[PDB]
This record gives sequence, C-alpha cells and structure tokens, in this order.
Amino acid sequence: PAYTNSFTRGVYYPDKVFRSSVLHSTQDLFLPFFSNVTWFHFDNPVLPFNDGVYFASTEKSNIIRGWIFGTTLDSKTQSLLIVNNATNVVIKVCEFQFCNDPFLMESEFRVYSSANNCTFEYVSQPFLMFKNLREFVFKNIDGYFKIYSKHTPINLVRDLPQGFSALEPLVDLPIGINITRFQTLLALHRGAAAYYVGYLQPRTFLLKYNENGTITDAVDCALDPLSETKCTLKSFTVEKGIYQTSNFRVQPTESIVRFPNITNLCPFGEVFNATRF
Amino acid sequence: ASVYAWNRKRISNCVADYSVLYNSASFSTFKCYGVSPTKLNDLCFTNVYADSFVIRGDEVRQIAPGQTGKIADYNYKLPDDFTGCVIAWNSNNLDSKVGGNYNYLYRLFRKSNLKPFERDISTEIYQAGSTPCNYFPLQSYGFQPTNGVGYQPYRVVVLSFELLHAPATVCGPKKSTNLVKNKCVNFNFNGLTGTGVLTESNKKFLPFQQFGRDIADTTDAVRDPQTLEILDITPCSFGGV
Amino acid sequence: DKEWILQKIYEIMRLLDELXDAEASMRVSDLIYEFMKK
Amino acid sequence: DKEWILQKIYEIMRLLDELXDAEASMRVSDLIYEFMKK
Ligand SMILES: *[C@@H]1O[C@H](CO)[C@@H](O)[C@H](O)[C@H]1NC(C)=O
Ligand SMILES: *[C@@H]1O[C@H](CO)[C@@H](O)[C@H](O)[C@H]1NC(C)=O
Ligand SMILES: *[C@@H]1O[C@H](CO)[C@@H](O)[C@H](O)[C@H]1NC(C)=O
Ligand SMILES: *[C@@H]1O[C@H](CO)[C@@H](O)[C@H](O)[C@H]1NC(C)=O
Ligand SMILES: *[C@@H]1O[C@H](CO)[C@@H](O)[C@H](O)[C@H]1NC(C)=O
Ligand SMILES: *[C@@H]1O[C@H](CO)[C@@H](O)[C@H](O)[C@H]1NC(C)=O
Repeated sequence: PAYTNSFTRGVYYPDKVFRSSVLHSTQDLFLPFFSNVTWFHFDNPVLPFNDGVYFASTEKSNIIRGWIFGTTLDSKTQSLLIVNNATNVVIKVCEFQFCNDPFLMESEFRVYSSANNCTFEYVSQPFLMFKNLREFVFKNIDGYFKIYSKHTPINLVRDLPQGFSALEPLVDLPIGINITRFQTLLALHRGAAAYYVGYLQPRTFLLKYNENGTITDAVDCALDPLSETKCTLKSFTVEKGIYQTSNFRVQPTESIVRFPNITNLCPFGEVFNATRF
Repeated sequence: ASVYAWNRKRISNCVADYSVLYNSASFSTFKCYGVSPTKLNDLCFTNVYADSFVIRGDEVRQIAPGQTGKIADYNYKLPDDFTGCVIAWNSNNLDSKVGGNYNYLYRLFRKSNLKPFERDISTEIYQAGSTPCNYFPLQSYGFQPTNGVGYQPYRVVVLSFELLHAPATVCGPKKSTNLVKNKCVNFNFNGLTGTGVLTESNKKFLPFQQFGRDIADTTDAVRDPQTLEILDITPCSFGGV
Repeated sequence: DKEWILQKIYEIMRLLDELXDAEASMRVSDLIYEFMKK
Repeated sequence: DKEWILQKIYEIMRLLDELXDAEASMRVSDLIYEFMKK
C-alpha cells in the first residue's frame, strides 16, 4: 500500500509562548514516533482528514501546489482550496467540486468546477514555488483552522531523512467550516512525486528548549518504558536506579447478566385475541 | 441600492471605525437598538451585512422593528430582536432631478402582508381584483431639487450585528495607549495582565512568540504589540515589615 | 369597490408629472398611498 | 375613514387648485362629490 515509517518529523510549537532553556511537558495532538505514513507518485486519491494531519513532499518538483479539505466536498457545505500562482497566494471558502481529477506546462485552475457562492478570499505572499522539503501540518480545533510549516534542505533522493527539526506557524485562519476528508493537489503533464500523510492523536510530550528558545527535540512517552520514565522524572538523564512509573488495568470482556429462570407470565394477548367487545 | 433593490452585501474579517462617524455628523438621524452606540465601537461580531437605498424623506421617521411606513411595507421591513443599527440622513443634494426622478418605482399594496427579510421583487401593476382593470396604477418617485421638507430623498443605511458559530469578532481596536517603564503599574496587554516594572529585555525572541514564561509558569517576557520589541515584567517591591 | 378611481387619480398626478411640477404629483401619490392603506 | 379620506382628498384638490389645472382639480372634486353620492 506504499507505507513508510514516520521517524522523527512531526512536531510543532504547541503554542505561541516562549520559554528559556527549560523542560516543559504538554498534552496536545502529535504523531507517534516510528509510525506509518503512505505515499505514491500514478495518482493520489482522497484521504480522510480525521482530526489533524501531517504532510511532506519529494524533491526536484513542484507539481503539487496545495491541498483541499471539507466533509461532503461539494456545493452543499462550504469548502476550501490553497494554491499560489508564483506571485500572490490565494485562499478561498469557494465552492469548487471534487472532479474525477481535481488538478492543474500550465493548465491554470483546471480544477475549477464552479466559483459560485464563495464568501471569503485571502491573498498574500508565498512559501515555496536536490532541493528543499515540505514540512507542514494541519489541524482544526475550537472552530479554527491552523497551519504549521518550515522550509528545510533535503538530499538522499530515495525517501525520508533522519535528523530532527522544529516547525513554525504560518498564520491562523478563523474559517470555521467543517472538514472530514481532503484530497491531494496534483496534476497531469501533457510527474513522479511523493506526498506523505499520517494521522494524529492526543499524546503527551516532553519538550526541551535550547539556550535561545528553539525546540531542539522532544521525546514522546508512550513508545517504550525508557521513554516513559523520562517524562516522569522531568529530564533526559535517568540516574541509575528504579522508578515505578504508572499503573495498568486489565479490562473485562463481555459484562454477562443473569436473572431468574423463566420470567414469562401475565396473560396479555388473549385479551387482544378475545372474541367480542 | 434602492429600496426594492436591496442587497445584503457582505462585510466581515475587517475592523470598521464607527465612533468617528458620530463626531463626523455625516448621518443626521442616528437611532438604533440592540446595543448602546458608544459600546458597539467596542464589541461586535461577523455578519455585518448592510443596505444603502433611496427613500422619500417622509417615511424615514418610522423605519423600525415592526413599525415601518407602509411605503416600505413591501420595499423593506425589519423584525424585532434585531441586533444592529439603522442610521440615515439627507440626499436631495444630487439624488433628485428636474421633472422628478421617475427612475425609481416604489411598490404600493399587496393582497397580503410582508414579514421581514423577505420581499417581492418583480414588476407590480396593481390589480383591482383577480385581474387588473381590464392599465397601471404602479407609482414611481419624483424628486425635483426644489422638493419639500418631508420629501427629500433621504440617505439611509442599515447595519447587522449578529454571530453564527463561526469565528471573528471583528471590532474596533483600543486606540493604543503610550507605554511606561521604571514604575510599577497595573499593566494590561492584549488580554494578558499582571503588575510590575517593565524594563529592558536582552532575551532575544523569535518572530512568532507572543509572550514568555520561564518556569513554574511565571510571566516574565512580553513582546510589545506595538513594535515587536521585548519587555520585561517583575513583581516589584513587596513583603513584610 | 375596485381601485378604478384610484387609477384615475394616478392618471391625474401623472398628467401633472407630464406638466412639470415634480412635487404636486408626489403629494398626490402620497395621498393615494394613504387611501390604499386606509 | 370617511372624514379623514375626505379631508385629505379635499387637501389634494386644494393643492392642485393652487397649481393651475382646473380640469384635474375639478375631476378629483367630482370624485369627492361621488363620495357624497357614494
Ligand atoms: C507499518 O507498515 C508496515 C509495512 O509497511 C507493517 O509491517 C507494520 O505493521 C505497520 N505498523 C503500523 C504501526 O502501522
Ligand atoms: C449560498 O450558500 C449558503 C450556505 O450558507 C446558502 O444559505 C445560500 O442559499 C446559497 N445561495 C446561493 C445563491 O447559492
Ligand atoms: C459540522 O459542524 C458542526 C458545528 O459547526 C458540528 O457539530 C458537526 O459535527 C460538524 N460535522 C458534520 C459532519 O456535521
Ligand atoms: C543563539 O542566538 C545567538 C544570537 O542570536 C546566535 O549567535 C547563536 O548561534 C544562537 N545559538 C545557537 C546554538 O545557534
Ligand atoms: C430452571 O432451572 C433448572 C435447574 O436445573 C434448569 O434445568 C432449567 O433449564 C431452568 N429453566 C430455564 C427456562 O432456564
Ligand atoms: C393471538 O394468538 C396468536 C397465536 O394464535 C399469537 O401469535 C398472538 O401473539 C396472539 N395475540 C397477541 C396480541 O399477542
């Protein structure tokens, strides 16, 4: 199915606050380190959003120039689309329909089904036109729309890298519309690229800030016990010893119920099966 | 956009000054409900749809919830529980022509009442009965620049202040007050507040960090909203004698 | 009964519109409105 | 209604009296005499 492991990419500053060279835990939405992600180049079908996503690219290409989201993905419920045209970006609440192939040397806006009944535009400056990589994630909370990004170098043509980076907000958007699925933004050229998608969960993380205030790297504490302890002692240096960390309950299975033997009585139907009235 | 050419046109994701309008006195018949005028310049929402039409100076005195001059009985009607404002003034300066501006016809009288927010937009030739007199009693305005007092084609606007479950209360800023240093103050930034002396701040932020805390969640480093510069906080001299 | 008289009053004020008063016909229209609602 | 409609339509005939047009003023007053007859 063209799976691949999600090694260490996938953090994002959980909030617009600063701290100075401290440890700091937090519960929010992330992806599990060493989890699976899918990719492709023939064609990329729709994927369901489902509570926060995380996206990446290949190198030596730009054919993919955005994303589109929603729930019913038609003119019924307001939708959205994100692309740029090399000098000024566009963001819509516009009602374009998911074609058999919503896509675009250039076939501009060939995705366009119908520009009808659109309520909010947005124009601004760009993020990106053996090259960089695309490190973006999206989430919808408190009736909001979010964004987190960065622009980082990349090599090793084959597949994802190792190493670890921070992420950055672009700008928050008070759209509020509903989304439950989405679809890549690809095109046909009349080519071989890599999109990457993984889901999110509510796991609690342990974040270390450098001298200046940049997130060097953190550690999730559900992977294995070694990690777990590290978040119940508040450091990266477990001194020799022993620590109980947490507990566990082996749950039940089926919740049987028992009650008296026969439990069938009280002549009721012969009154309705009666003769006359 | 005249009174049978109403357009619920859109205003959102934008902060519009409203109090500069009062001291401007560009309108002349300020009256509204649902909010104190001097308070709307402080709180408001999305859904700022408006209208701008032409009205004979007479009927204005009744533009209201439930009450409305029966001229706009069809042309434009309002309900109660209307959270917004309705302001108006004169337009007989240019919006009037010799011989009368018949360019606009105003609707007259229907077999049935109208309820607010919905109208009847198509040509009306009054029917004396099932069929009309089988001619036209439909009427159009006339506005000579020398018209009377109660018949100045007035200038009129209606404002909408409601909120769906969407975001974006897009309302007036706080004019901005000049900061102070080297004196303990009950400072209050954009929602954040506390006390203390603001002073220099060597600590070097990054371009996306509103404010700062060090450990135990003590608030100690704020980027000023004005110039992105960085400010320090310190609960100042206190204790026990 | 019907609005025949009303229609003729409209015709009167419109002939005055064709005359060139651009105020009198307006008054007449206002009062026609008043009778229709009355 | 009769008093008010009559008062107002007589005001109309008075106005169109002031603005010279005898035939239309007299026609509106003939409808008022119709109110007298109807
Ligand atoms: C990830 O995918 C590989 C194959 O691509 C599979 O062997 C493994 O069980 C998967 N694990 C998870 C957690 O998805
Ligand atoms: C536009 O979409 C909105 C959805 O809120 C709907 O209420 C409205 O009737 C639509 N109008 C047109 C002209 O499509
Ligand atoms: C749509 O939005 C409403 C609230 O805005 C929410 O209750 C609902 O779960 C969302 N999704 C669908 C599929 O309706
Ligand atoms: C911290 O910031 C200073 C000045 O901005 C810079 O010189 C230094 O390189 C930064 N720290 C690291 C580890 O890069
Ligand atoms: C009632 O209990 C007896 C006990 O042996 C059992 O044999 C019988 O099947 C029970 N009846 C029902 C209806 O369960
Ligand atoms: C009447 O008797 C039939 C069987 O002859 C039974 O299936 C039905 O349940 C009885 N009527 C009612 C109302 O239960």
